[PDB]
Amino acid sequence: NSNICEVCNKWGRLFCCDTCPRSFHEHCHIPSVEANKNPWSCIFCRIKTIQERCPESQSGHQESEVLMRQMLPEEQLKCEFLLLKVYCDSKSCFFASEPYYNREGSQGPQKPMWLNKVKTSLNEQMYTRVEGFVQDMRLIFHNHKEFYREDKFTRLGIQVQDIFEKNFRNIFAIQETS
Ligand SMILES: [Zn+2]
Ligand SMILES: [Zn+2]
Ligand SMILES: [Zn+2]
Repeated sequence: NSNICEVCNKWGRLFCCDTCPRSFHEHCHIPSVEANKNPWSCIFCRIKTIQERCPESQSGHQESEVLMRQMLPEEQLKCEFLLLKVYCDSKSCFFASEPYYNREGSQGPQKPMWLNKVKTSLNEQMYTRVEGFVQDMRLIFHNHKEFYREDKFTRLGIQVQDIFEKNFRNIFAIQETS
């Protein structure tokens, strides 16, 4: 196994996957690394199994169909994995915890949103469709772009949204387009 967390790239108290060489801090893995279970398989491994069991699940899909899917166990997992792929980028730090808004010439968003809030919402099974999860993720970046206006810091929101969107297209096998 690797000697650093796959998500945050630090050493520490690491749990090792049994079916691949990745390792995780307990609360870096999503869902949080399960108490017992030997062997244990990480989210990466679980997602690869879904694909292998249903190879056709990689054929292209329309986003509108994906968003309307109910949050059954496989869709729950895919959203957890997509959330985790965002936290894998170090720039996710800016969007992880609850924000506050006091900048001359801007007003804060009507509906603040942050990664740890989405993480809790997933854990508590608060989303009934993929659309709920995707809307909250996209709201994070949209709030950031609107608030920061012409400050160059707006770019961090574009950057992390691009990581989200690429991974959304991969994980949910969205049909490729120009
Ligand atoms: Zn970690
Ligand atoms: Zn694994
Ligand atoms: Zn099949």
